[PDB]
Amino acid sequence: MNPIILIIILMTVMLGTIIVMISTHWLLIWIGFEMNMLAIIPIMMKKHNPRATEASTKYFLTQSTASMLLMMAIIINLMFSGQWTVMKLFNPMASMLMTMALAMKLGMAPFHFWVPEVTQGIPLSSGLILLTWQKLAPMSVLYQILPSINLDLILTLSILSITIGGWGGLNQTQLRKIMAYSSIAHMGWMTAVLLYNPTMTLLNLIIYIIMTSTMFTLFMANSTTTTLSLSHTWNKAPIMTILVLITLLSMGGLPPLSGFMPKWMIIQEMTKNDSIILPTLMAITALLNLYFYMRLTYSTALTMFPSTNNMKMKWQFPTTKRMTLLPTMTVLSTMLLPLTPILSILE
Amino acid sequence: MFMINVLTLIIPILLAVAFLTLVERKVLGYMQFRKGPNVVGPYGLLQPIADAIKLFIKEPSSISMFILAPILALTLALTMWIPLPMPYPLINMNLGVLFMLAMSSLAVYSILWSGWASNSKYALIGALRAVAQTISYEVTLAIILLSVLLMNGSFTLSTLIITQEQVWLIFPAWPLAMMWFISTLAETNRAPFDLTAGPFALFFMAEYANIIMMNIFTTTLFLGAFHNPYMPELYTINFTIKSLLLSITFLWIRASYPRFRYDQLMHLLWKNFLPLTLALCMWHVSLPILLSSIPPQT
Amino acid sequence: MNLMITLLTNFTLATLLVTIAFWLPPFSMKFFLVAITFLLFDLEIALLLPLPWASQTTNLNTMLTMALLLIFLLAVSLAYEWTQKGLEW
Amino acid sequence: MMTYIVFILSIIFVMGFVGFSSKPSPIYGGLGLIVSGGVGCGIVLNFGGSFLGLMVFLIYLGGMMVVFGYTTAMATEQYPSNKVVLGTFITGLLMEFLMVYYVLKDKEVEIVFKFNGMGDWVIYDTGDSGFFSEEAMGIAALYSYGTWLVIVTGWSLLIGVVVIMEITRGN
Amino acid sequence: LLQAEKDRRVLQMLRENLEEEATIMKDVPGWKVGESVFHTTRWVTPMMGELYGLRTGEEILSSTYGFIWYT
Amino acid sequence: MSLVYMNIMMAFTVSLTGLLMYRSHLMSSLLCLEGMMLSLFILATLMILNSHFTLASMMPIILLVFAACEAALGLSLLVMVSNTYGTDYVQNLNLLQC
Amino acid sequence: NVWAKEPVLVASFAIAGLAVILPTLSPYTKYSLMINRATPYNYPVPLRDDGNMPDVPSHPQDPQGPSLEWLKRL
Amino acid sequence: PFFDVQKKLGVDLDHWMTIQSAEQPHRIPARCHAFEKEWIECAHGIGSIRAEKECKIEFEDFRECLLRQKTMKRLNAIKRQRDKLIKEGKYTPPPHHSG
Amino acid sequence: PGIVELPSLEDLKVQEVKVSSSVLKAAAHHYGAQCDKPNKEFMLCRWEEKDPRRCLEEGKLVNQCALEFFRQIKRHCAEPFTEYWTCIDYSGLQLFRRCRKEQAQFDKCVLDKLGWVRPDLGELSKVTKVKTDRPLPENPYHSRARPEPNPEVEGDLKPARHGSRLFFWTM
Repeated sequence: MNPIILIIILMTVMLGTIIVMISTHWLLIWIGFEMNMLAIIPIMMKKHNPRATEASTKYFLTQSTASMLLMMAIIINLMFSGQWTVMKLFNPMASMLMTMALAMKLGMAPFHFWVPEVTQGIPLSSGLILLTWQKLAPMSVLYQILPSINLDLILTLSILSITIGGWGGLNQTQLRKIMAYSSIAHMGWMTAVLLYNPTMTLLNLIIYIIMTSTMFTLFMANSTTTTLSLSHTWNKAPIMTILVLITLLSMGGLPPLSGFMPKWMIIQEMTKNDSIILPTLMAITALLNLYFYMRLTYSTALTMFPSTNNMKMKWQFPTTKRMTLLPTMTVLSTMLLPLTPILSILE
Repeated sequence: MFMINVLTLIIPILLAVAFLTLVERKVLGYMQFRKGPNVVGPYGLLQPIADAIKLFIKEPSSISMFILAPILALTLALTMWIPLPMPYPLINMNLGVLFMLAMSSLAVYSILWSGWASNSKYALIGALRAVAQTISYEVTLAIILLSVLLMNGSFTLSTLIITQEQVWLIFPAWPLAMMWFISTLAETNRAPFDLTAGPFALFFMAEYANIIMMNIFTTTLFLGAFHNPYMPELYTINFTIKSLLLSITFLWIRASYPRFRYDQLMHLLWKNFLPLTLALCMWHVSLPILLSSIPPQT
Repeated sequence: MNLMITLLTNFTLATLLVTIAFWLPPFSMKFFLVAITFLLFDLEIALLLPLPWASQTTNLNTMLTMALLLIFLLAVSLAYEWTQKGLEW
Repeated sequence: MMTYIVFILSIIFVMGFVGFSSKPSPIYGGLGLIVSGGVGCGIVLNFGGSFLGLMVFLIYLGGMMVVFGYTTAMATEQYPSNKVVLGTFITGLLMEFLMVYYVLKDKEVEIVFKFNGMGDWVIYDTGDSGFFSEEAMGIAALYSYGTWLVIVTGWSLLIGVVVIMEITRGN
Repeated sequence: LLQAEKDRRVLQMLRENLEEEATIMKDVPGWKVGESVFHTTRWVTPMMGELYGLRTGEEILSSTYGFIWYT
Repeated sequence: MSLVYMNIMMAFTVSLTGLLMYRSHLMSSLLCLEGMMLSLFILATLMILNSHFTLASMMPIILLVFAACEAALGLSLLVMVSNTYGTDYVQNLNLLQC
Repeated sequence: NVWAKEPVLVASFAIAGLAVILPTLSPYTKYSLMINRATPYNYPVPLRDDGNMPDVPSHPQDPQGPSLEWLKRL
Repeated sequence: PFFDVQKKLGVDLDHWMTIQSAEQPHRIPARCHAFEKEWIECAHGIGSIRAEKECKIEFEDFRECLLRQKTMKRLNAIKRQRDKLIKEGKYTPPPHHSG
Repeated sequence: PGIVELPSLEDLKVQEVKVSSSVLKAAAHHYGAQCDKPNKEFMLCRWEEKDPRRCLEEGKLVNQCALEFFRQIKRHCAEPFTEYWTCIDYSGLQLFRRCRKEQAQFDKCVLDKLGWVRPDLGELSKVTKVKTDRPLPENPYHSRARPEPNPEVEGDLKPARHGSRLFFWTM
């Protein structure tokens, strides 16, 4: 765990993701997914508990079978019309198994069984880097091979993923599993609008990664895992709590706050197509996955739990961490309401 | 006449190995002050034939795996004299040197199978260590093979016997030859690189056929003779004489030097050979591109 | 089928020898570095080894440079574990 | 002793894959995968195949199952087999033999394809003048063309070395 | 010269195999007698089945499988 | 259609099921993954041979070296699992609950 | 000195350094590339003759075309 | 995101690994080289949908080149008819060795 | 759909120069020297129009040129060319360092009685001019013209129209 070695491994994460971005060849995309796996494994098990051991094992098996199924889809693609371009493919079977492999990759309701497990027993920096980069990786892929996908696959994945993230989530006590289930629901959202306009998908990717960076930066600012320590951080620091208030309500996506803008524009360009019952059922589920956000905000900032002392002893001592960039990213993530024609940034 | 070619290949391996055992026993005896075996049998050939039939007599895992280990060792020992270019090779294989190396790796498989088969003992942990010291040299031997065929075009080995007949390959690389020689010492698994149970005669047979395979391949690789065509007997006699002398020199080094320590063995291998191998091999890459003599693959 | 016939004859002779024989009567972590270290250097051997089949091309400077980068990268890895107490006991 | 030799070697290839995919003890599974890799290397050499299948054979049956037997031997013993393995092997042989019958004595069976039922000596090239044995120069690329590919491959190998030593307690 | 002999010989096999097909399929429904499977009238390289069909083992194994496992 | 491709794809599906269903040890599932790797190798290789796609023949060797270092990472994880427990079970993993 | 501390490693660095540097000066680099380029593997097709180019003889015995002679001249 | 480093910095790192008609080290074609060249020039300046509307002729030609699916279908029909009429037992064949 | 037309044996009843390839390799430089000027008619015909059933009469032309060359080497100098090919016959795959003395004797033969200097290495190279009686062909890949070019939207951009035309925030 030398800092030179960790800067090297961060450079490999960056390099694997950029190879996923720029390479028009399928083999190099598979190599990029593999190299990103190989780099993200020693980010986890930064400690040496068996928790991180089991977490990295489960994540290794899931990412490995995703990589193998992707290579299967590419080999079937060249058994059919065979060219090494990232283009509109020429097989329902190959695109079928490829979307299933990407569902293994980014997590869907068929394939979400590893996510709260691997996100619980790890440090939060590892959870941040895995969530941000491993959900940024398939978006380039979908953004380039949208025109040859049977829509029922991704639609069933999206519906079922958002309703599993709605139902699973109202019972948990760990913040890591809360953020994991939220990642499940929002990746279902950001995958749902693929075959109509990928602009909404990419912009929602931007907004969600900014939100998760702010959230996990706040939870780096206090080594907390349950609501109890969150109330203790209320009793030692007030401004963290109003940050939790505003950011959690933006994760709820409420119209004066910036998190509603990726929802609302998705509803716009999904309901200019004349299917209505499916977007409003998905928006009912987006109502449904706000309860745990709200009770979390209750137990942090708005209700006040009693506390044990020695926080008096902590009061002489500053909250003297350094942040990567917390406040700038927070006010970007929350006060971004009148910047709706910044949708036009893409093309 | 193909099965008769098979007979002429695999019949003399038994007499060859048994007479190699008497030669190494007599030459160890003369390196020591021991005449013999010469009492029972004229110059002791009856002594190895009685060794073979006696070790067949003197006989009392998971019977499947217990058979699967020596059957693999013995079928490799049989099937791996095929592309040997004693003047006209048996099958003119387009590539056979990596075939040699892959079947050496299969010999490592058979050793690991017997190591699991030795029935759950500190013996088998020592056998796993023997697997480790065996596998620790196929890196260096393959990279040296790559360098010594890098001056030789391709794997085809008859083009090698064309390139050798002008001057011997010992002069373009003598220290690389000595390092490959030490690698063959380590891969053949005898003294000073030791150590570590039935059938003893068949395992005995497999190891000595491995050593004869490496000896004939060594005498092939780094020397030769002027090959006058339409009489293969000339090159056959001269190559056989020099393979005899090389095998005698190999036993002669097997006789007289103490064994190594295991951590000395690994430390010696990695931190003494392996940067030196890399420097010699990058030099063998950089040489023909600067001397305007790259070998013409057909 | 030539190699198949040779394999058949050697296998049947091996079975005849074995039937004549047998029908006529807790670990170390430091062990684990060796196997994977061996395998990764064998992988870089697999990267190096198509060079003598390749050495007759026009773009020879590119060949020489990428060959240098391959051997130098193998040297960087070996010197890394060399300095950082890897192959020690 | 007949013409469908590629087909029969493919049959024994699937036989071996079933023979270790019925979940035995893992060293017997490694034995089965060694036999399966041997017959698959025989398949690719019987398409000729003279270069590449025997070429990467050293890495797979020269490098992989050795290390699998290594890490299987030093892990545990599994000294007791079970009826589930034999039942799964019989069901795999059932699927194999049923496909054999409905392909050999019939026309076609389609998962989503159209498998024309005959042993494929055809298609095959019409003896065209290579003289360089296409596999040879094919894998003998990467040095006049392959700039980026060897760079990222060696990068991943270097990272694999440092990853293995770190996780197995770097330094 | 080997190119010219090869082309003349494969055209001879094609003429003989069209004679074969003109003999054998006199009763089948459908079946235009000389269908190329493709659309554009260009010369396609044959697939060794059109060159050597119904040979039953010997010459096909010599012309295809001989280089693969001989010498 | 080259009928051998049918049984190699069937062999892939059998190796895939042997990857996914597994009861006792991780080594068996990882070995079935290695056999699946071999299956993809052989299938793409026979494609390139009979198709004479001679230009980019990098696929079999590069597929195998990359999925090889994948398998090496998997063996590292299994050795870590066997160290922090007594066995390498599919069981003894109910901690870090779901 | 620095020599016999780790002597085989220093010797390897020396021979590897000259193996790196030695391509930067040689009297046979361009000769090597011309000899390698001057070997016809692919078959030379003819063409529709020319529009009177100062090259390309009819009989290849005629030395009007650009050909090699230093193959025999060492 | 499809970045334009490939089209911007000019280094064509992957514009040779892609399909054929690029210069092989020894310049040989594959089985479907002309069909590749014709299909690619049919679908160059095309937004991939009227490629499916219009270049379907060359697309199906290229696919039956790459597979010979209906070719082996017709050949197996020939073989089955040959098998049933040699079970019938007519004309001990002078396609081979004789006339 | 599209049937073909294939030519009969009306032109495929032609005697061949059926010698072995070893003696033909022994006659490489000389047969390439005097003859093989109008076989590049056949070569140009084939590499422009890739049709066999097109350039076959020039196949007869090169066949009778080789027959002419073989009768000329048979009748005239000499007989120890027979000795030369039976010298180079049993040397596995033939080189030209193998039977050098009889090669020099055959050189002295052909130089003293006819001429025919061996071309220097590597003159049997060097892409060579040829003109024909036929005109050079057209559109040999039988396809139509490329159907629809993209209508290239031209004209410089107008300024912004009514701001954004989203729900509000004009300008």
